[PDB]
Amino acid sequence: XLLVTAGLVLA
Amino acid sequence: GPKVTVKVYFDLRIGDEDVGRVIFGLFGKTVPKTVDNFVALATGEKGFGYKNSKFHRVIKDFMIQGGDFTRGDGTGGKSIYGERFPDENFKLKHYGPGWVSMANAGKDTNGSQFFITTVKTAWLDGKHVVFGKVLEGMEVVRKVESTKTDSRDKPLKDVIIADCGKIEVEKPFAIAKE
Repeated sequence: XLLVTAGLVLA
Repeated sequence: GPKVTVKVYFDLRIGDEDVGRVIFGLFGKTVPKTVDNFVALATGEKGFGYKNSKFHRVIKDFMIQGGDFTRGDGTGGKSIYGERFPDENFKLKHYGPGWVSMANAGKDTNGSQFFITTVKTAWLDGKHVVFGKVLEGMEVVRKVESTKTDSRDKPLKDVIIADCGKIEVEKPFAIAKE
């Protein structure tokens, strides 16, 4: 999807 | 709206090319501790920081993400408060293109990674701490936004923060207002 994470990038 | 209390500049390079300067205005009265962290990493004060690090993830019509100066891949970075620090507050939102916010791995996991939105991203409101906005240089943000990326959204040419530093503000001023 459209997230902004650090370590587990998701959809 | 909120008042700019400090400015930070980044000089960016895309591959072998000096592409320009981006100037951020930071809202130190709204989120003082998240602003102090970002400014300290831009000056390299505590011996580590953003100079010479890369933007590892850019997605057109969304945002460009950077700040991982230890691993360079999205899993690293650290703050001046320790490896991670808590969410300060969610007073500001991702109002439109050009707002700067903290990337994280869920609640209270801020380190040094940040992103600059290139569109309004209302679905991130309340989950990511917004602390500044681009005052000058939105056109060089759009050049990084348009670089070719591989299928993991990593730029094929390295986007580097070649130099960065703080610009003092003698009188805090409000942004253009409505």
